Amino acid sequence: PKKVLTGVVVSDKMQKTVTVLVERQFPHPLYGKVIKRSKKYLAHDPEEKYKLGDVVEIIESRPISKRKRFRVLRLVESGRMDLVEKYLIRRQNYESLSK
Amino acid sequence: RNLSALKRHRQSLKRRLRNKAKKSAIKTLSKKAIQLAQEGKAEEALKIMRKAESLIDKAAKGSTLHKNAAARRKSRLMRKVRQLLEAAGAPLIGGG
Amino acid sequence: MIQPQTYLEVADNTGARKIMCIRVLKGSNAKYATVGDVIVASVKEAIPRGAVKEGDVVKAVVVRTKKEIKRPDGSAIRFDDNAAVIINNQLEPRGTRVFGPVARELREKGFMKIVSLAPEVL
Amino acid sequence: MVKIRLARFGSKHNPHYRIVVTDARRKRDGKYIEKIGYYDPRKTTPDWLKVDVERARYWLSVGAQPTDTARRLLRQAGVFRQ
RNA sequence: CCGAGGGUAGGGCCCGUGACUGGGGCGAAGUCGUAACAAGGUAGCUGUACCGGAAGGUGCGGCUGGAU
RNA sequence: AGCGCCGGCCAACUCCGUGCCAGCAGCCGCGGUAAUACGGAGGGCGCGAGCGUUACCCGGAUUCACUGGGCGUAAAGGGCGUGUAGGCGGCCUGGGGCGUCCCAUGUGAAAGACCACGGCUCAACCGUGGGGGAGCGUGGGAUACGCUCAGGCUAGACGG
RNA sequence: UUGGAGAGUUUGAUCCUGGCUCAGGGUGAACGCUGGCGGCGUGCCUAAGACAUGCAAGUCGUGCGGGCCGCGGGUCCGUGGUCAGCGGCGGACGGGUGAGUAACGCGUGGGUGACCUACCCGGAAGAGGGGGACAACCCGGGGAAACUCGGGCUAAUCCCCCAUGUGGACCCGCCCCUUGGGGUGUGUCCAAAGGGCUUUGCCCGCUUCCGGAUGGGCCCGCGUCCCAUCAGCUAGUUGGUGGGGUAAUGGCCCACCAAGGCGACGACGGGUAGCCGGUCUGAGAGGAUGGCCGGCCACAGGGGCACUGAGACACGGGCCCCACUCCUACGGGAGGCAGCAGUUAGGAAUCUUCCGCAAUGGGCGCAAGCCUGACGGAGCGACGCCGCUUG
RNA sequence: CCCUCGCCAAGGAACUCUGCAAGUUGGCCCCGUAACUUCGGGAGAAGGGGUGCUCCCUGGGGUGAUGAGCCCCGGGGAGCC
Ligand SMILES: [Mg+2]
Ligand SMILES: [Mg+2]
Ligand SMILES: [Mg+2]
Ligand SMILES: [Mg+2]
Ligand SMILES: [Mg+2]
Ligand SMILES: [Mg+2]
Ligand SMILES: [Mg+2]
Ligand SMILES: [Mg+2]
Ligand SMILES: [Mg+2]
Ligand SMILES: [Mg+2]
Ligand SMILES: [Mg+2]
Ligand SMILES: [Mg+2]
Ligand SMILES: [Mg+2]
Ligand SMILES: [Mg+2]
Ligand SMILES: [Mg+2]
Ligand SMILES: [Mg+2]
Ligand SMILES: [Mg+2]
Ligand SMILES: [Mg+2]
Ligand SMILES: [Mg+2]
Ligand SMILES: [Mg+2]
Ligand SMILES: [Mg+2]
Ligand SMILES: [Mg+2]
Ligand SMILES: [Mg+2]
Ligand SMILES: [Mg+2]
Ligand SMILES: [Mg+2]
Ligand SMILES: [Mg+2]
Ligand SMILES: [Mg+2]
Ligand SMILES: [Mg+2]
Ligand SMILES: [Mg+2]
Ligand SMILES: [Mg+2]
Ligand SMILES: [Mg+2]
Ligand SMILES: [Mg+2]
Ligand SMILES: [Mg+2]
Ligand SMILES: [Mg+2]
Ligand SMILES: [Mg+2]
Ligand SMILES: [Mg+2]
Ligand SMILES: [Mg+2]
Ligand SMILES: [Mg+2]
Ligand SMILES: [Mg+2]
Ligand SMILES: [Mg+2]
Ligand SMILES: [Mg+2]
Ligand SMILES: [Mg+2]
Ligand SMILES: [Mg+2]
Ligand SMILES: [Mg+2]
Ligand SMILES: [Mg+2]
Ligand SMILES: [Mg+2]
Ligand SMILES: [Mg+2]
Ligand SMILES: [Mg+2]
Ligand SMILES: [Mg+2]
Ligand SMILES: [Mg+2]
Ligand SMILES: [Mg+2]
Ligand SMILES: [Mg+2]
Ligand SMILES: [Mg+2]
Ligand SMILES: [Mg+2]
Ligand SMILES: [Mg+2]
Ligand SMILES: [Mg+2]
Ligand SMILES: [Mg+2]
Ligand SMILES: [Mg+2]
Ligand SMILES: [Mg+2]
Ligand SMILES: [Mg+2]
Ligand SMILES: [Mg+2]
Ligand SMILES: [Mg+2]
Ligand SMILES: [Mg+2]
Ligand SMILES: [Mg+2]
Ligand SMILES: [Mg+2]
Ligand SMILES: [Mg+2]
Ligand SMILES: [Mg+2]
Ligand SMILES: [Mg+2]
Ligand SMILES: [Mg+2]
Ligand SMILES: [Mg+2]
Ligand SMILES: [Mg+2]
Ligand SMILES: [Mg+2]
Ligand SMILES: [Mg+2]
Ligand SMILES: [Mg+2]
Ligand SMILES: [Mg+2]
Ligand SMILES: [Mg+2]
Ligand SMILES: [Mg+2]
Ligand SMILES: [Mg+2]
Ligand SMILES: [Mg+2]
Ligand SMILES: [Mg+2]
Ligand SMILES: [Mg+2]
Ligand SMILES: [Mg+2]
Ligand SMILES: [Mg+2]
Ligand SMILES: [Mg+2]
Ligand SMILES: [Mg+2]
Ligand SMILES: [Mg+2]
Ligand SMILES: [Mg+2]
Ligand SMILES: [Mg+2]
Ligand SMILES: [Mg+2]
Ligand SMILES: [Mg+2]
Ligand SMILES: [Mg+2]
Ligand SMILES: [Mg+2]
Ligand SMILES: [Mg+2]
Ligand SMILES: [Mg+2]
Ligand SMILES: [Mg+2]
Ligand SMILES: [Mg+2]
Ligand SMILES: [Mg+2]
Ligand SMILES: [Mg+2]
Ligand SMILES: [Mg+2]
Ligand SMILES: [Mg+2]
Ligand SMILES: [Mg+2]
Ligand SMILES: [Mg+2]
Ligand SMILES: [Mg+2]
Ligand SMILES: [Mg+2]
Ligand SMILES: [Mg+2]
Ligand SMILES: [Mg+2]
Ligand SMILES: [Mg+2]
Ligand SMILES: [Mg+2]
Ligand SMILES: [Mg+2]
Ligand SMILES: [Mg+2]
Ligand SMILES: [Mg+2]
Ligand SMILES: [Mg+2]
Ligand SMILES: [Mg+2]
Ligand SMILES: [Mg+2]
Ligand SMILES: [Mg+2]
Ligand SMILES: [Mg+2]
Ligand SMILES: [Mg+2]
Ligand SMILES: [Mg+2]
Ligand SMILES: [Mg+2]
Ligand SMILES: [Mg+2]
Repeated sequence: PKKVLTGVVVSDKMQKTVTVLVERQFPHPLYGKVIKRSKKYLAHDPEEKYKLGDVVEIIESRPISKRKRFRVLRLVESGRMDLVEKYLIRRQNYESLSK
Repeated sequence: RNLSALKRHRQSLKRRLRNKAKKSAIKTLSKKAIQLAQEGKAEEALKIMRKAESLIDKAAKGSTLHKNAAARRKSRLMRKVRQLLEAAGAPLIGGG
Repeated sequence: MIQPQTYLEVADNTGARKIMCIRVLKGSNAKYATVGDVIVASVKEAIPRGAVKEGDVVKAVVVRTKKEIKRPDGSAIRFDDNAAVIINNQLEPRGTRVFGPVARELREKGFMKIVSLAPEVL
Repeated sequence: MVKIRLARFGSKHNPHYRIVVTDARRKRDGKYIEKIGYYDPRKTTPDWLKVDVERARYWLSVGAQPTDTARRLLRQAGVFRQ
């Protein structure tokens, strides 16, 4: 099937495109423990209906642009700005990891 | 120091001529009709546009155009002419 | 009309790019070298790992010059640069290719090997 | 065309073919589409020939082309019997 | 138009090498002393600072991983 | 029929020669006039159209430790707080079923490896059959625990 | 539950910590001493340095017209061989190598309503009528060769033109679907080549369409080494609109617009490496590895480029630039073994300039058959394993 | 012959105590710019591109009035010698 993923929109600042962050868990292949890893997908939104904070599903799709190979499947939840915080604060810490 | 690969290069040069010549014409005509369709001039646009389409499919008989190119050139040819005549109408022949 | 201080292009593949004339080998006090004349030169610029390197004092035969050379048949020929081919003491090129045309004058002066290796002779 | 033929296994002075369906453009002993039987030319065992007959008929229907010396080992197992 | 590359000019990283120079390892058949190990003959060690041929010394503060 | 070895590790011991020399050496170490440790010899041990050396890989190495180590004095607690991300988190009830677990099914090529048999006089080599797998897709299920959402609590925490 | 041994060495002695060392298995090996036979393997790991000579891709006269020779016998016809040429089909496979690449390259599972597929098979229908070019050959000029210039003529399964329309293509509307999927209506557009025999019948070809099969392109999830003494990176950059391009999606390319995209879950940078099935070891977990065999990729003296084509941006095809070498008659030309052997350099070190198309396989052909350094075998080497001898 | 001045083949500092003298460079706009640093600078570093005229489209300002005219600061396209 077309791969389907669920995540938070962290950017709406492109026209007709959202950045959807998809998260996942898996055991460490040696140390066993369950670990999280995340990844941003540029998802096609022809309708500019998806907002910052939406939790959405995206479905692998024929390529729309370089880097966009997913369209937005549907709304799941709205107003998860707490997730968007988690991401945004993390990027803001990066200014403090340099020299 | 020899080969019939020579033969095969000898031939490619000749097929190259026939091809290029065919493709040249298609663009000359398509653009001609598109030009007409802009200032349309509807009967004439349509008239030349037919001459194009014929030549395109003629090219798709051989190695010149793969069928889908012919399809594609035709599709874009037609779309342009029609939508151009929308800025004044109306279709004097066919078509369609 | 090459004289001490004149920079010449080197038209071979010895690795030398540019040489500065330091002497014209034509008797005790010749003022100028032309086509077919041998100079002694300093290597002022060379590419890495060639037969010859910057600082080397080499010999070279001038093979084309920016001052036109005149001919007994009333004509003259003129090149866009002054160029020389590096040689050894038996007037043989130390390189194995020569780039650009050379002057036919080279032949009558026994730079036979250079004359043949040359893409053109004018 | 896709072909039905003889991939040599076994070893030196010791042939052992796998009658097999593969693309003609493959190398002899290369990845084949499907195995459908074997053939010991030196005949050194009771069944020096085995052929799934039900299968070979499929590929033929669908356009496979057997080699000469495979056509035979298909005759011998009567894949051709009308 | 783009374009292999060529040419001009200025940058970045890396390797090799260099008069001379800084210590380091080692060797051991030397010179000078004897700083540490005993209260090691001024308890030692310490961060820092100044100083001395050299181990080192002294000052300030700290530690006991100090004998009596 | 050769090659290595015979101080210990490590299986195999005596004579001569030498005298901190000549030399051996993987580690520990042998040699300074009675050396099973050097060189030869007799003898012995080990393998055998081979034996031995050098190089490199894994092993022994739980000596990077997931299985399976550690940090007062052996190497090892940050000079001390505050705190971002992260990692982790009390009792009770439900909803969801992401982790997790089970069943089905597709995939998991061939060769190789593993078990059976068989062909080259054996074997090596080679052939025929068998056994599976992790891991990913699909469908169905479970809901203890971890997760998530929702509603309660007071033993943690904070406040009066 | 088929599976797990340890020893020497820090002290006068002890216990502990801790490093060094050894016994084991392995190899594309190499070196020494020694060396009889056979089988299966197996053999340039270094300079992806440079290469003398042969050979590694051609085939069909059942597409065509010609010369040259001969056989047949009354200038010509026939028939045969040969040699080009025009015309197919192959040459994109098969063989080499591992340079580059840390990437959707590979592995694994998926997506294509975004796609192609020669020859092969199944099924639907069809081959009417005209005209033309260029070689070969004749004739002129130019070279030492490579070689070519121009004038003229002639055939065809070569090229073109109209006709025909099962069908197919394209725009617009409509219905089902749901990314560009399937059907329909109007308009427009597109087919063809014949050869041969036993000759009112076959065979091989030719044409357009549908579906199969097979091989591919593109796309996505997850996996894939060392250095953070590399911490910030990005202007076709990230998205958009329109268009160009392709078989097809896509900043793949362009024009315009917006200000975005990425990064401690390690971007960017440097280094190293083709990846897998596997292999080796290890009780296992792990570690190490990718030679031979199979799968994929990449490359073809170093670069760029497209032509031809179903398919190539083509190892033994083309164009251009570079480096190098050679030939010459000194005017001018040629080449690309990382195909098989072979030479040289380098190195501790790695093979016969063998034989054959008999077998398997591939190409062309109705077929006989021709070619095949793929392959089948033979040669050298104790390189490995296995067997056997010196009783 | 001297002064002040213009040009010069090939060369290009070989002149001389010394490039002395004379060349070169040269405004503006844009790109771009190193060591080192007292973080200001070094900097106009260096180096490079542009520069005329014609036509067409177009942005902002001043004065008007909000418009015309006038004046100011531009942008994009196609051309000509
Ligand atoms: Mg787009
Ligand atoms: Mg041919
Ligand atoms: Mg034109
Ligand atoms: Mg076509
Ligand atoms: Mg084409
Ligand atoms: Mg120098
Ligand atoms: Mg450029
Ligand atoms: Mg450049
Ligand atoms: Mg160039
Ligand atoms: Mg020194
Ligand atoms: Mg020194
Ligand atoms: Mg003291
Ligand atoms: Mg003392
Ligand atoms: Mg004291
Ligand atoms: Mg002190
Ligand atoms: Mg003193
Ligand atoms: Mg003092
Ligand atoms: Mg204190
Ligand atoms: Mg031994
Ligand atoms: Mg032993
Ligand atoms: Mg013993
Ligand atoms: Mg002695
Ligand atoms: Mg003795
Ligand atoms: Mg010993
Ligand atoms: Mg002894
Ligand atoms: Mg052990
Ligand atoms: Mg371990
Ligand atoms: Mg080890
Ligand atoms: Mg542990
Ligand atoms: Mg420990
Ligand atoms: Mg300590
Ligand atoms: Mg503390
Ligand atoms: Mg601190
Ligand atoms: Mg927190
Ligand atoms: Mg949590
Ligand atoms: Mg809990
Ligand atoms: Mg719950
Ligand atoms: Mg679940
Ligand atoms: Mg399974
Ligand atoms: Mg298998
Ligand atoms: Mg048996
Ligand atoms: Mg088997
Ligand atoms: Mg198993
Ligand atoms: Mg529950
Ligand atoms: Mg709650
Ligand atoms: Mg409480
Ligand atoms: Mg000791
Ligand atoms: Mg001690
Ligand atoms: Mg002792
Ligand atoms: Mg120990
Ligand atoms: Mg040997
Ligand atoms: Mg020997
Ligand atoms: Mg190699
Ligand atoms: Mg070299
Ligand atoms: Mg060489
Ligand atoms: Mg041959
Ligand atoms: Mg035919
Ligand atoms: Mg013949
Ligand atoms: Mg022929
Ligand atoms: Mg290949
Ligand atoms: Mg091979
Ligand atoms: Mg490689
Ligand atoms: Mg990299
Ligand atoms: Mg990936
Ligand atoms: Mg993938
Ligand atoms: Mg073809
Ligand atoms: Mg005719
Ligand atoms: Mg027609
Ligand atoms: Mg742009
Ligand atoms: Mg588009
Ligand atoms: Mg293509
Ligand atoms: Mg791009
Ligand atoms: Mg990440
Ligand atoms: Mg890191
Ligand atoms: Mg590199
Ligand atoms: Mg490499
Ligand atoms: Mg172990
Ligand atoms: Mg590897
Ligand atoms: Mg290897
Ligand atoms: Mg391989
Ligand atoms: Mg390349
Ligand atoms: Mg190339
Ligand atoms: Mg090469
Ligand atoms: Mg090339
Ligand atoms: Mg080719
Ligand atoms: Mg090529
Ligand atoms: Mg390629
Ligand atoms: Mg190939
Ligand atoms: Mg080749
Ligand atoms: Mg000549
Ligand atoms: Mg030429
Ligand atoms: Mg050759
Ligand atoms: Mg040598
Ligand atoms: Mg060889
Ligand atoms: Mg061989
Ligand atoms: Mg054959
Ligand atoms: Mg055959
Ligand atoms: Mg055939
Ligand atoms: Mg042969
Ligand atoms: Mg002058
Ligand atoms: Mg001048
Ligand atoms: Mg100068
Ligand atoms: Mg100058
Ligand atoms: Mg001077
Ligand atoms: Mg002077
Ligand atoms: Mg001066
Ligand atoms: Mg001055
Ligand atoms: Mg001036
Ligand atoms: Mg001026
Ligand atoms: Mg001035
Ligand atoms: Mg500087
Ligand atoms: Mg300065
Ligand atoms: Mg500064
Ligand atoms: Mg400037
Ligand atoms: Mg300028
Ligand atoms: Mg201009
Ligand atoms: Mg003016
Ligand atoms: Mg003017
Ligand atoms: Mg005023
Ligand atoms: Mg105004």
